[PDB]
Amino acid sequence: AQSVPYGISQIKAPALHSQGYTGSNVKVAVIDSGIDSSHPDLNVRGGASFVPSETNPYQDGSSHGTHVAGTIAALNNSIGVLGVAPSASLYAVKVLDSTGSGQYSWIINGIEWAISNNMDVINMSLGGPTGSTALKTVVDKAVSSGIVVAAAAGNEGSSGSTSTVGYPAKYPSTIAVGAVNSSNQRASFSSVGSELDVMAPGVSIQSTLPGGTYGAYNGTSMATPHVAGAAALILSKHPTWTNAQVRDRLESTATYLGNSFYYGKGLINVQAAAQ
Ligand SMILES: [Ca+2]
Ligand SMILES: [Ca+2]
Repeated sequence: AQSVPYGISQIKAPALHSQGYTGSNVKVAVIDSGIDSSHPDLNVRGGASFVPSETNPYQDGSSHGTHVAGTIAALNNSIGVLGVAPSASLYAVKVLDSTGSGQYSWIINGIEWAISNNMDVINMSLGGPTGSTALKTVVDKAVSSGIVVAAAAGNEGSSGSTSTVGYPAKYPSTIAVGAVNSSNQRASFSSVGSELDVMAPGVSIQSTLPGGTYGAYNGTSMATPHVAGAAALILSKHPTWTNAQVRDRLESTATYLGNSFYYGKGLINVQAAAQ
């Protein structure tokens, strides 16, 4: 039996599926710890590793690259879960090792690979309190080149009036994604700040795990792939739209949930975004 995780429904992805749009031909780079390319509920088209200690992008010792991949594009079939964009072309761009850690140089090499391989969408469920000019440059380059880049806002909660949004989410060029629960309340851990753009389900998100299993995780790192996946859905329905159009629709049609410091434009609604 296949389950549809609550988050997939919450963002209204099934509406697109019902229209015959599932992310076909859209190239999504999962810039993370790799993807277990053998998972029965995943199909991985290509990729590359930039982690010195881990040469194979199709093995995932962290679990998170595989989990993120499943939220984006877990296959529509009789098993497991269902991705926001179940027909999307997944690429495993390994820049984090099995500890979920990576150097900015590795991450940068991964973004460079995504650009030179003409990805349509980048998912970066990764963040730190700081970044670097070289990181900003390549991120901005990916976006100016035409790629939709979604990045996790961070799990640093609130701190009075100061931003707790991490990088690369902090860069204006990326879509910074915060986490709500199934009630549309911001999760207590969700980072806040003027850099916040949209929200997506990020509490107990069920997805694929290496080895052919499934499990749930909390975090903005799990909210982000809903937005990456939504971008792919939108592109499959509207192949001629630029990344700027895609982002504008996602933000402009979001469901208002509260003050933007905490919720950005609110919850993505891919049905409205792709209308
Ligand atoms: Ca499935
Ligand atoms: Ca941003």
